[PDB]
Amino acid sequence: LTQLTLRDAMGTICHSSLLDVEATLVALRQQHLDRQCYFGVYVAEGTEDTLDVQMGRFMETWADMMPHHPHWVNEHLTILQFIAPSNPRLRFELNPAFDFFVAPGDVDLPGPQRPPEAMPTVNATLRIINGNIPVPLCPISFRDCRG
Amino acid sequence: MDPYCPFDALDVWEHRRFIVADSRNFITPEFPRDFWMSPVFNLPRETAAEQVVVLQAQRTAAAAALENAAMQAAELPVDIERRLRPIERNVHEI
Repeated sequence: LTQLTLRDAMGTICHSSLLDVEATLVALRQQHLDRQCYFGVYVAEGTEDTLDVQMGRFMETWADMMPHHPHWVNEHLTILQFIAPSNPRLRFELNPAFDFFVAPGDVDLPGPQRPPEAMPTVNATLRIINGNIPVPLCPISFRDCRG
Repeated sequence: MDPYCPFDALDVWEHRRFIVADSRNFITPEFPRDFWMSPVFNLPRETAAEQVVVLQAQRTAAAAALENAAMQAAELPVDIERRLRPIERNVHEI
């Protein structure tokens, strides 16, 4: 018999076609993107204010509640609910490295504070991450393991 | 606040093949309207006039330092003619 222990994938995925944004998303342009809005993505620059009634004008426009908070903040079950969805985590979940939120106006991030309603473009930014890798099938032997 | 519309509703069913006279419907979201929240644009308190005041104060502060540096450097030509003339006279004494 023969070994294959520990030596090579480095002629190999320093690779180019993964940062990938022209033609793939291209080939699926033109719909209407499924139920999803901000949760929050826009940005801004100060607030011409000072820290406490910070309290007062930042939660009371977080004033009146939507009707199902829907597709990103799950947290507690076991495993093969990765595997039959009651529940969302997969059409904002298929591979991370290109993974491509809804996206209002690239928002001219950052400015002031007060609200309109949501237009995006198309996509790029690199979750260089792969190791709690996306996800929902997991237990606690194999990385308190890497320790 | 309801827009005026003479007609209520009409009906001749939607066979996917028989689409004719291609018009476009008003595309609407599926979420209740209350959270399509209100229009707010808030000003920066620092006004077009206020930035003028601040930057003019900075310009006038910088002008004083420029004049200080000029008056510090304006005395060098006096130094040259105050220091070298006695040396030239001493050389002339020989």
